Amino acid sequence: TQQPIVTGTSVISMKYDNGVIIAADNLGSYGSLLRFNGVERLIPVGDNTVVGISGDISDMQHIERLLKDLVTENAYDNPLADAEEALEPSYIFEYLATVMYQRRSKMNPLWNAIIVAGVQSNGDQFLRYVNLLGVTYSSPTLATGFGAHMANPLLRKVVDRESDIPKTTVQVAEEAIVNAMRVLYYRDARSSRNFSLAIIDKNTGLTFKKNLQVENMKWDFAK
Amino acid sequence: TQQPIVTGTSVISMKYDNGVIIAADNLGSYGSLLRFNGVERLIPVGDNTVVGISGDISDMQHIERLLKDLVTENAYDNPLADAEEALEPSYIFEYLATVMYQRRSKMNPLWNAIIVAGVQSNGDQFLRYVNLLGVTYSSPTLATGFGAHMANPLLRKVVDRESDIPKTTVQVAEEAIVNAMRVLYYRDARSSRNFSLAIIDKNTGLTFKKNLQVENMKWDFAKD
Amino acid sequence: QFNPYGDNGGTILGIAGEDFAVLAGDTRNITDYSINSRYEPKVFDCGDNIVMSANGFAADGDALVKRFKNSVKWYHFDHNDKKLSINSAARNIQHLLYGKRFFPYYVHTIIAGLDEDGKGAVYSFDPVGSYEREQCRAGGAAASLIMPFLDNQVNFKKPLKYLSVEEVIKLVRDSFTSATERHIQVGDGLEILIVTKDGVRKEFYELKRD
Amino acid sequence: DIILGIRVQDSVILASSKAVTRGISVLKDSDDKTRQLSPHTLMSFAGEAGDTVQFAEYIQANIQLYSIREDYELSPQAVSSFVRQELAKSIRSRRPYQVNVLIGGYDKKKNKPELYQIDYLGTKVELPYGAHGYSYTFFLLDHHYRPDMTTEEGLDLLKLCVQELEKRMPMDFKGVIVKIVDKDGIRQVDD
Amino acid sequence: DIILGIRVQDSVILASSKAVTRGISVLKDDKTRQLSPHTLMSFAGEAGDTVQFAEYIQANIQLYSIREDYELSPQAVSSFVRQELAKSIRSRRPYQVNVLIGGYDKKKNKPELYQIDYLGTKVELPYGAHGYSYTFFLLDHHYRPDMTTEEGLDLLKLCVQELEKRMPMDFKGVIVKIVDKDGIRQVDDF
Amino acid sequence: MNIVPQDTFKSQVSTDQDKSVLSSAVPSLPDTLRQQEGGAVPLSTQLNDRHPLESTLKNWETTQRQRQMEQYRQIFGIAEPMKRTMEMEIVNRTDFNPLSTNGSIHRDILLNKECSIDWEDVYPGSTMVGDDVHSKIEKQLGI
Amino acid sequence: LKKGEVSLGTSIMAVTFKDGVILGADSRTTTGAYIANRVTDKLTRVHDKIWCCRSGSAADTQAIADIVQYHLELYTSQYGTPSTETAASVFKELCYENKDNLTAGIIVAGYDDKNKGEVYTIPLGGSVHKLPYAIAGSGSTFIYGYCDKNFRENMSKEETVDFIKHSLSQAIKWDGSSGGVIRMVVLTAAGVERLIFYPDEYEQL
Amino acid sequence: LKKGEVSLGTSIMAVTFKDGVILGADSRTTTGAYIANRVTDKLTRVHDKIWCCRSGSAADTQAIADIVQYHLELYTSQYGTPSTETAASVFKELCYENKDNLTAGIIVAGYDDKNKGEVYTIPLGGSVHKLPYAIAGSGSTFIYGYCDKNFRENMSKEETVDFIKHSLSQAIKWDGSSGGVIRMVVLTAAGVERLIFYPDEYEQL
Amino acid sequence: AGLSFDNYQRNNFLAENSHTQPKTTIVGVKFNNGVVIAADTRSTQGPIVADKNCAKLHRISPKIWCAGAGTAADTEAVTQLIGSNIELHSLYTSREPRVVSALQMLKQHLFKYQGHIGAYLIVAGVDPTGSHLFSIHAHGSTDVGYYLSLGSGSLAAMAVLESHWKQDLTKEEAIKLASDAIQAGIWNDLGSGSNVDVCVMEIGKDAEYLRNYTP
Amino acid sequence: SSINGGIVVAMTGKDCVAIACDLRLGKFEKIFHYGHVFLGITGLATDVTTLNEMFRYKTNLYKLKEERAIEPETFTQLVSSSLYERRFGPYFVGPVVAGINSKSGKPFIAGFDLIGCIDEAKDFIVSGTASDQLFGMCESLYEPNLEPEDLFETISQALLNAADRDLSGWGAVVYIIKKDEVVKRYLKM
Repeated sequence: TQQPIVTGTSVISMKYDNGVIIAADNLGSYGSLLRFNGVERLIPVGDNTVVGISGDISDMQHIERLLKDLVTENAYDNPLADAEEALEPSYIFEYLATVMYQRRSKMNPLWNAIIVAGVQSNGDQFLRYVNLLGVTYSSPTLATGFGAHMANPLLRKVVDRESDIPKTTVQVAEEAIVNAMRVLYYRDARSSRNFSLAIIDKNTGLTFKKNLQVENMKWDFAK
Repeated sequence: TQQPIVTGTSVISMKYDNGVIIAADNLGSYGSLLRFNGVERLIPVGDNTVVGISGDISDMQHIERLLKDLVTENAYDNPLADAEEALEPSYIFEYLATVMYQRRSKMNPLWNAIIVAGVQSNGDQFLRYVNLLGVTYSSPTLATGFGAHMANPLLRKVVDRESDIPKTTVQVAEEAIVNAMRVLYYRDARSSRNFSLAIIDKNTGLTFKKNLQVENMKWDFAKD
Repeated sequence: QFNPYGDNGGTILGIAGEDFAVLAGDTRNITDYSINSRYEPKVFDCGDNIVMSANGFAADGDALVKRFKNSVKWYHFDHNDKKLSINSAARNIQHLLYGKRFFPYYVHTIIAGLDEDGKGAVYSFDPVGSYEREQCRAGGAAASLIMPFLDNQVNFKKPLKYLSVEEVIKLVRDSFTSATERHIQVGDGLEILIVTKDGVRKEFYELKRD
Repeated sequence: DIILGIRVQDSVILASSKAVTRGISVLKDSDDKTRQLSPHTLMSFAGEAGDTVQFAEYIQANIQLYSIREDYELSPQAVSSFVRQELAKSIRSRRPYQVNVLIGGYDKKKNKPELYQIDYLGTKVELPYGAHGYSYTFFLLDHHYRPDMTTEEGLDLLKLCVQELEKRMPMDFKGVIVKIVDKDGIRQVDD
Repeated sequence: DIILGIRVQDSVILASSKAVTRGISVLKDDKTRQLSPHTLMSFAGEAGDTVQFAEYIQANIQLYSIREDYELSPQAVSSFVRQELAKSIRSRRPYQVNVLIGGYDKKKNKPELYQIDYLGTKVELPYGAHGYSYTFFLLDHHYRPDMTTEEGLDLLKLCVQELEKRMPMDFKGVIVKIVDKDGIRQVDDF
Repeated sequence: MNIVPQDTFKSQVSTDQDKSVLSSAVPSLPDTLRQQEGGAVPLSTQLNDRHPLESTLKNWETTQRQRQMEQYRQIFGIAEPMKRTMEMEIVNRTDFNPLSTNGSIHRDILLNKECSIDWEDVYPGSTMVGDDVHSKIEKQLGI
Repeated sequence: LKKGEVSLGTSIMAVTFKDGVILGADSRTTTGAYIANRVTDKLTRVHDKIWCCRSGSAADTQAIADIVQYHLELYTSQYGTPSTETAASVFKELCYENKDNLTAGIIVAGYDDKNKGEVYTIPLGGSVHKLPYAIAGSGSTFIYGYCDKNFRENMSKEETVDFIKHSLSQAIKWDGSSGGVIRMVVLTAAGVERLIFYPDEYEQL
Repeated sequence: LKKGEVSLGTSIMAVTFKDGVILGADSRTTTGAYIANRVTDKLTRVHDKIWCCRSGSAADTQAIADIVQYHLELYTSQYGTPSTETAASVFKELCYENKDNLTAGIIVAGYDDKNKGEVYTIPLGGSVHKLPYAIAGSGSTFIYGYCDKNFRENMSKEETVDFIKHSLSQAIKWDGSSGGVIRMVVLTAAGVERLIFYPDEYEQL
Repeated sequence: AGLSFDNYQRNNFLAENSHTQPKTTIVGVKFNNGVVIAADTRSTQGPIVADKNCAKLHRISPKIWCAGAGTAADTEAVTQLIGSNIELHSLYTSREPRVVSALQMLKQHLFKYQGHIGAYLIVAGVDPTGSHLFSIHAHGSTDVGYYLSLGSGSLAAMAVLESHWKQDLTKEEAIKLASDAIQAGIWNDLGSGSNVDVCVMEIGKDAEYLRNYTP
Repeated sequence: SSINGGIVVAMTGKDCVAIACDLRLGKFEKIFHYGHVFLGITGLATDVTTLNEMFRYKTNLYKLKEERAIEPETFTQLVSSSLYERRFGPYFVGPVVAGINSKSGKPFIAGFDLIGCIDEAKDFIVSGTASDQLFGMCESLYEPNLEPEDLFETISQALLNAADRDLSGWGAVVYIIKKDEVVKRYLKM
């Protein structure tokens, strides 16, 4: 589009020793009106990849259609679609980044910011970011929008460099992600209390948690 | 001010054989929001004058304060300011028109349209109009805003010339003004179903009816 | 109106030696006040002993490097796996840049390698394709801090010809350390690619802010 | 760019100035504001750089093609009408460019000289006089013109116009090239 | 409006264009005012404001000369002019004005030339000019501090010949005045 | 009851609006030499291109004091503003110090600015004409 | 939004209930402050039991609705009665693919024997959302709270009628661009029912 | 508003009840999408039993409120406890006379022995309106209908508290500039009572 | 008198004719018996680091301190003017200055200039009435907070403060929390760096100014 | 007649300072002194002359009242307040103050923005149009605690290198300032 209308706020993601964790809230805001509650902004693509999208919701649904078409075309007509011929996170990100840059060059961008998180077939963690301009980068911690200014400084406390990844368990990473989501719900006016989270682990696979709520909120210091 | 914020829609008035009639609806709207309902936009100044104001509501209240100040100043050390030294519609209109033009020339106008209606002490009808630019004029029927485009055609069929005035009774004029108010409620989006009406007669003297509702509305043909 | 450009704020440096070339860059990717990543390489091995860097708007630089690598692949396919020389690569990059004359890439490009005589060579490109061969070229933010530091310790007119590769690496590291100290956009790491007759070698050095 | 045209009893006289494009020191001996359309039809042009020369050469090529095809020379009236059509067609789908054209010919069939002026929008006017560029000369031409003037008198009138114009030019007015079109063809005046 | 000035070893030579006034046909030196018996001022710029400023300066300097029975130095006159010019535009949109001040200091027995631009920047110069689109090449090549008055006039004549080659015939000419130990003279014949 | 100063622009202009510097030769025209403004400052140039905050800053204290006087009149009566204005007028009238511009102690006591500092105090804010005691004497006495 | 065009300032509601769905709207069309049409039928039928209401540009939504009705006639000629989801998908595709040139918003209500009554909303931009109830238009902003406090799942027909009547009466009361009569269409298995309510009835609620 | 100034995107309510008046608000201050203050006290005390809430420019409203409190202290030193009408008149005069330079809107709630609790509203522009109850702010637009359906005269204290809680909870739910806790002040003949309700309370209503 | 408007037209004219006119993390945290203010020490003239050790904590009065962002000259001038006024008022009243008095002076001064003085401040202090923390905006609006952040690195600092703040904090806990917020601003924001400066104001004690608390 | 812009560099030594400015060779110098305090101003020339005159005025009055010369820190505060007085009409200048305190003997340098914000440096100050290239040269060449001869060589080399990298009649004026002796030198390139 040329201007977003219905939007989502932020997606935050982190690497730990055996996988990745990604999270995003369930809200589509219509300007300053919190219009739609119940928007799933984490899209699982297969059993090894999750894509988080922020920004325009219609463009996000278009991207979801593209991902579904990609999955369906993977199985046409390989009988090993569930086997070693399954889609890798790098393939999905390469396709999405090419689309985003091509549409930027067409002066008709998809007003979104996208994080791809997953585990490669050899067990490596994949975490990448691409926006409406086609700018791509990777880091042990990633965030979009307000999270990029608030959630990232918290998560970089846990994982500050690549050598901290093997030292970080899934429990610590999930706790950090949940605390960052609570901070975002504290200080973001377009945020929601309800959010979804996804863990991708090279051993246990994909765990997708829905209807997660921010809890243990300190409001008692009124006076 | 520089831009109106809360506004009223329209005031309609006409002369009949023995007096004047003026009416306006009770609504103060905030943009497209119909925010304030119980707003009185007809102000009686003395026993023989009514001022109807449309437009900015804050400026209307300022004008109400000015009218009250004028009434109190008239009675200052004036034992005769009840019958002989009372205010007249021409005095009030001249003062208001002077104020409006002076504030136009100051590039700080009062965003209002004003109709003064009443009866002079000699029995003559008075009905005149002044707006935010200081433009003044008189006619046997007057209206502001949307009424000026819709109420005037209905009213000019009853009183078309100066010679039609002696032929118009109070009943006919009041019925015509009620019908014009109903048409305005039909076709004005910023209008209200509630309105106030004022009759100034050289014999009875004044009749200020409040809480009048548009009645007898044809909506049934919407079945088709 | 939609603005298709951006700025990511890097710093690159290319130096041509007697029988080697060096291309180095800082590894921090930022969006105008925030750190997107502390390790994001911008100097790439393109094959046939050619190293390339396109600093500026990151999407444009990635696109240019992608197109150049694909063109080199087709060049190997169509010419019996012939080695692409550095001057031919410079001409290819000039055409790639000028092909977008009316919608230019927002990048500054430097390539490095060895010429047909085995001597080090560095080429610098303007955003619409104008290019030239240079001994030393600094590009991006803090170039005005890096060039005087190099000129203070090298006579480009110890002469640069007789310098060894390790001395050049140390001098580049010192200049980048000083620039990191004085500039807010420089830091978090430095990556150096060295091209010699044996190929391309990679070195990494941590800078301030971790 | 200044162009002048004067039609007399037996010929047409056209005067044109040099270019001096933009701060470029050029020493040359040629007329870049005149194209010979046919042995008895000449064209002078003044306007925006690039576009005007392209248009003039396109017109010249078309007229040369007609002359080769028919083994016959178009009259000045037909040439001027074709030029007007092409000029109106050029700006059909683009922003108009500044151009003014003087066409001077000698109709052999009618045995008489003719002069036309076409402006940038495509307005063609048959005139005994004509000028474009610097903006008084109309008053002097109206005061000192006769339809039955000879060539010498026309040249003297042109010299008077040049002398009047030179006193307002910023002293960079070099030699104005003057050409004559008549029954013997086209020639250039040395003076 | 073009003004020129050259300082030779014992004199100051100031040249000013005769007259250009919009599109009025006039026949008739309006761009010079004698500030002091040994100090002359040439100005060029916007019509109206510049003449007001020059006459104001002249009135002030004449008042000083009357009050003190003494002639203010060229340096002090230049400083006063700079102060007044800076003060005039402190609360209004600036106007185009350029001033050359030429004098002969009696105490030091030396010619002096100053140039002041529209913002109030004063510079002491051996030669100066304003209003021409340069001529500084000829001045740089053909100027020496120890030149006599005749050599300065020759250099000025060469500069004027250079000027009157890309200007129309509407450029009537230039009036030349000389300030030296005897006061102010007008170069009539030459 | 104003807060920001209002009605600051001039509604009319004239060439003799400044009665202090009127020319003796032509009384309807101002005297440019004794103005000492630079000699090239028409009055019309002062009607355009001003800073939007200059008028607010110049008239701020007067506006606040007028609001205070209006409040006193509303709450106390006419006598309170009458007395405050009378005191201020008496203090201002009986001070004539041509060699200094600093305000008096008593004025600051009446204005409740005994221990208050503003940029006007920090920055209180050469010529051949009209920089003498006699000009101030004439202005003060209306000679 | 092109200058001089006609905009659909309205109050639109669609509520799912126990036996089916109900779609309701007001009947006012305004150009500026002038009521250009005092009596308007805003309930557009694209199939026998698939209805819609429109917002945004009137011309764009009319063209889109015509194309959708044509598409559903082709589908019916081939495969029979479509589902509400199919009509919603066609509406979404039309609105999204042209969003750079047209300003359209749609509320779709439908009934079929499989899904048993559904509501979809496509706001400006082209995204689609499926909801148990939906409100749209300029006058909807004033009843976001009230509806959120008074909606129950599996209400009876009369309760749904009363809920829609109350909510639209409040929206009419507060929004200038809304007024006139209330129109409602009830889509169930028993057929299609039409209801109209007059100002003298709902203004007393 | 001025460029870079701080705006007041609040949700303000004031309800008259049998024993007096209750004034309530949320506690969010924003700078666009960023919440600069999770817990701000929007209930301004102008006198002992005369309180107000503000909207528009924050600096202008603070200056106006300070001047009004100064005015009421001056009035009290002379004649004693002022009526709510007098405070409303002073607010109105300040807002109207400066409306060309200051953006300000006020809701005034007061109690006094003569009038037994009153509510006045002064929207942008400077007009004054005396109401049985008032709502203002960005979130108020979403609860115009609900309040109109749920207000009764002469309610008890608990009923009024519940009504304000429900209305402000909906306003917080729908408006993005309305925030965490609900603060209320009850003004009666007994005194001044302060109440606060937390999100875990009202979000489950 | 006061700030001058001379050469405004001249400067605008120069700007129109192509003449270029030549041209931080702060936190405040209250604890159980006082208040702490902390700041980074990096001073940059654009992207160039002008000074690696810059003192940004300024003293309104011995026990009332402040830090600022925005236009540096405006911040310093307003702080110094209000400090002079506070000192004179304290001498006049023979009493310790109150933080609310400084808040009123700053608010009225900034409102007088209608936002043209670009001073954004955090002001902390202790007086005989207790401990106080305030934020002050350029246009004249003020707010009260238990913990506040300011500058370009204010979002990271606010995240850290929201993570680890409680009602009852000791002096050491508050100092550590403020230092951690400043460190987050230093690491994650390009405008903040170098060292941390702290000032602790405790009820009943002298103000403790710790420059380069963590280097 | 065009003298706008320029470059001024100030450096601290062991117990000395150096302040240098560009020049056009061949009377308009951008360095002034008011006793033992030196001020170099870059930018608009009219503002430079005005500021020099104002500061000569104020320091003459200060010495007449105090009966002693003004110290570099007090002069820095004075320059700051004077620049801030013109808050909305500021001079288009960058000033630099250098000197040695008469009592303590400590060297002092500082720079200013156009409205008087003070930047007190311990190593060097660069003012000028570019302030990015000569800044890098000074950063590469500067070393702390240099002797006056070493400091003079360093600052002169910085000026020469700046002059070479982007003319014809370029010159420089250098001041080497000690507690008892001040040396003024010209560089003709």
